[PDB]
Amino acid sequence: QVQLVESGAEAKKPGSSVKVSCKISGGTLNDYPIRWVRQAPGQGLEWMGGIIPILGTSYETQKFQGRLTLTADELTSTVYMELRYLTSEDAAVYFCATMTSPVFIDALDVWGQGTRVTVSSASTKGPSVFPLAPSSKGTAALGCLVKDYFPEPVTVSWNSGALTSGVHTFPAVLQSSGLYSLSSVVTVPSSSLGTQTYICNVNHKPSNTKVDKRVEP
Amino acid sequence: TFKVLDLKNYIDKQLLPILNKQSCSISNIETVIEFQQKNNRLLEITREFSVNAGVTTPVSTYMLTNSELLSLINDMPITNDQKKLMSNNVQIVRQQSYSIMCIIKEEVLAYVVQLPLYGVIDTPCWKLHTSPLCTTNTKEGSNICLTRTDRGWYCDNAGSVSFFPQAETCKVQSNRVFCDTMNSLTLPSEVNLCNVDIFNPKYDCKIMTSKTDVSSSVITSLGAIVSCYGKTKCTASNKNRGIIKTFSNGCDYVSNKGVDTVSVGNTLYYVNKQEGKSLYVKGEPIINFYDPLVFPSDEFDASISQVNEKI
Amino acid sequence: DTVSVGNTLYYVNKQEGKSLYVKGEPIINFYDPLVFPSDEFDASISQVNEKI
Amino acid sequence: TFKVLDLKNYIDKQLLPILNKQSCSISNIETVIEFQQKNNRLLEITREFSVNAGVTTPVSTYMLTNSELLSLINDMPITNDQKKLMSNNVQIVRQQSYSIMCII
Amino acid sequence: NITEEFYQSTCSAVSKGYLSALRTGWYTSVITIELSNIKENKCNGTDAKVKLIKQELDKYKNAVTELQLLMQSTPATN
Amino acid sequence: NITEEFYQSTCSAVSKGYLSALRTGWYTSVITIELSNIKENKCNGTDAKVKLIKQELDKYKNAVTELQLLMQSTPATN
Amino acid sequence: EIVTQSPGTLSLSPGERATLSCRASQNVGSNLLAWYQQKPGQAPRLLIYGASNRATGIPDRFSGSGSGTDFTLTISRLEPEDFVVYHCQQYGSSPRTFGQGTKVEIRRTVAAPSPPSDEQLKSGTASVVCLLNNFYPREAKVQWKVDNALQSGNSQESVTEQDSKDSTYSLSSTLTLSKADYEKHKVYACEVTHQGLSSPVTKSFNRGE
Repeated sequence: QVQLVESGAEAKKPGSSVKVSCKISGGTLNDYPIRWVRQAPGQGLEWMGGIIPILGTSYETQKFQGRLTLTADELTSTVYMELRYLTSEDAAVYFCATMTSPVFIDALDVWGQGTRVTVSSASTKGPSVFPLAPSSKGTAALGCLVKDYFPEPVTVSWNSGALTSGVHTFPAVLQSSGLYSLSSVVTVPSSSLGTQTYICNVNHKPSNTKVDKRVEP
Repeated sequence: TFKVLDLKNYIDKQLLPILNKQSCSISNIETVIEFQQKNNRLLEITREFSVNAGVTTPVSTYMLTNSELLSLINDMPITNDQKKLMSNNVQIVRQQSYSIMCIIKEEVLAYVVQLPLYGVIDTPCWKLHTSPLCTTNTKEGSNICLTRTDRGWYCDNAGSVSFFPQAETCKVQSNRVFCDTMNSLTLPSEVNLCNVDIFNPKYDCKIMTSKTDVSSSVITSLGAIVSCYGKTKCTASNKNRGIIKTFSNGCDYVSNKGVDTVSVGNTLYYVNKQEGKSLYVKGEPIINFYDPLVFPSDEFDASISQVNEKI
Repeated sequence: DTVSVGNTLYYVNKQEGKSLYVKGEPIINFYDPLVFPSDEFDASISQVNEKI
Repeated sequence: TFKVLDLKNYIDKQLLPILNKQSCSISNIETVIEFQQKNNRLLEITREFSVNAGVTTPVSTYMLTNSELLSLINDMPITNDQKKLMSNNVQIVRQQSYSIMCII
Repeated sequence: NITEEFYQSTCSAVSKGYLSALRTGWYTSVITIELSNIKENKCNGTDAKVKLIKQELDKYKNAVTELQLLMQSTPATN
Repeated sequence: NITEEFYQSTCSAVSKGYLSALRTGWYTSVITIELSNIKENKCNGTDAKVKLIKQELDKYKNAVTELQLLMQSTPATN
Repeated sequence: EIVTQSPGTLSLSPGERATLSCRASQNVGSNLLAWYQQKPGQAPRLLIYGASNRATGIPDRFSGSGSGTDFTLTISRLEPEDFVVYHCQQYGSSPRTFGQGTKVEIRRTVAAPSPPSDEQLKSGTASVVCLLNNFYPREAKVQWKVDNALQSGNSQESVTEQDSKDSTYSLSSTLTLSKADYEKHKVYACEVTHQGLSSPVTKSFNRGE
């Protein structure tokens, strides 16, 4: 079964070069020309280019000529793309894809796992955490506000819990300052407001670090 | 559809970014050699079509390399049996193919490669060898002769027999026979009756008649037919023993086991050394049955019934 | 686009042009088979008529 | 028996001593051209047998050069009259010869 | 495998035991070479590498034009 | 252009509308290649470029001598 | 070459028939139109090629039709796993162009919805949240009120995805203002419209805890 395995997620500063890999399993590079496609978060797919190793040729769309370079390495059965002169509109998910039959022409049959590329404006930088206050008063919902993301959406668990107890995968949208910020809501019957302590976890930015916050009115 | 060579990409991408500020002198002897390698295939294709008026056969390796042809075979809409057969016999596939040059426009050079479709596979085939059958008289011109004219390849096909008279258009790979039906005649299965009984009434066997008694030999798959007439010296020879048989006048056969050479007059024939079993089927020569006085001796394209009618 | 005769399949030429069928009785009908010279390899109409 | 080309010696001796410590980059454009010259005869022989199903006639110069054919004629067990005749008419000798591919 | 029988009466022989592979049809495929439309051979270069590139490009141009001149004659075998 | 008529009586067909180009004569032209008479391949050079030049010059010499040996047999087709 | 999809979001109950349209600026050559299905956060899966031919292993509930400018992808009856995004691609001309995509979402009953901070103010800027929860019809949180006045450009909305076994959840609205504006006022009211409710909930935001 032909499949494509891509490289890990990358975060790069503007104006630099990013190089993404794609290794083919179950098939020869000469038997499977590789197409490079991308999509920005929320937007549709965008055809970038393609490489035909058996002809030793490559092509890119007009929007990517001069910035996109496609190369192949047959002994490691790998294809590399390299994008240069990065811009805020170049942070996206990048896919390498192929097809299993000549009838598809350009209907892409097999796809890579994808690679996330973040055109940054900073480096590893921690968040800020702030609780809520009594708002008005059936049940009651309280939250723990977070700010100033950067090193990719993050997860961290300490003193946390088991299944259910709500879901916490809130959006983490960006700001005009180039720094994301998400919210969170935990809801409970209002009576437990008078006796139960609300210690909420908060995402920390690098990967291995944490913030916890107790909410007391 | 195949794209076998992209000279547009190699000339516009690599090469031609030479900053021609009166110089253009951006070069590396590697890319000079590389361009020669890429451009040579186009030159060879142009050469071949120039001397063949745009149609070539067999399809050369410049027209279609082995890897491209094998890939083409793999994706053809045919049975896996047919794919296996074509892949194992690529050289025969090339020999039975045409390359026709279509068009050169819109930065595209296109030619069609017309590949064979083997719709009849693994049916039994047999080859018929015939030699003249004269009377054995020593004098010249005093003989009546007869010869079967149906020699060639025979193959079972759709309840009939496809007969290929010009056996030189059929290519044999071990036990397999590759033939073109455009060079074939369709005959009833009763044509095989001419091999068990030439006088059968269910099929009118094809013969020709003559009065010229000349000695010759026919090398068969597993032996040799010797037609010895007049005072010709016909012998069968071995490479380790020398002459081991001297043929008498008439038509005789010897198998390839123990025989490596047959000499008829001043002509020396090497017999095929293919492995197999041969069988001699004894019978009286049919030319003995014909009265020479009323024998039609210039029947070039005749039959058993037609000769009997004339008699 | 295709004519099949027995086990032989022929592709016809697709050249553009006009064709005309000229009806007539086959001349072989006029010949008596009993006195018909049936092994004339290189012959002519007059030669066959002379032999008849 | 003739050995007309030794690609084993040219690839193992010259070429292929490239110290492939991730580099393999031992090369001179001369030996690239020289390898192309040596390898071309094998390519032409393979081309000819591909289009002729392993049997060719006349024997081409790629299959047997003039010097090799003349040397072959000189050592054949034939009369000096026959050696002289074949040598003087090499082009006819080629036309009346077959090249059959046996084994690899 | 292969067996052969000789008939002395008719002076003929039949070799049986072969298997068929008969060409019954034709499959047509289109083979393409992508070409480059070039006109400007302008180069004030005397370097020998430049001269070699110019020669090989002229060969390419001559091949393309010769194929076009062939194309002004439609294909036909006879 | 091309028209065709089929005669059912004689089982024959005639295709008209073609234009002739008949070879009626022969014109003979002499094509020449100027050659160089070289004898001294003397060179005490081990440079690989020198060896390549020597190989290509030997090829040229072999071609010339082979053509001469062909010339000792006068042309004739049969 | 342009190929735009319709509609942006499709709301249908499970087991219903879904019809997605993909139109083109010009006729697509050889009807070379493909449909891909993409789940949240993974690679697209090819559904249809040639505008009518379904790929290997794809259930027959997915079908394609159309010609020229207009093409259609139909799901005969939606499975729970079918509520993902769908893209249309044209490959009858160069360059190959995709569509914006169409979201198919579970339709359900209408909704069930269940001041400033100190440290932040001490730290300067402040952000007031207007949060909601399990709700279906996609309209949550509309307007802010700073001392009975509306503002624009200083608030950001951010919604979640549909739930697994209730197909709901809600949006977060953060109003950002510097320290010079958080302490300048003492009320942060909010008006929500069509929450599957009666009146905007919990609009009391007295400055202080």
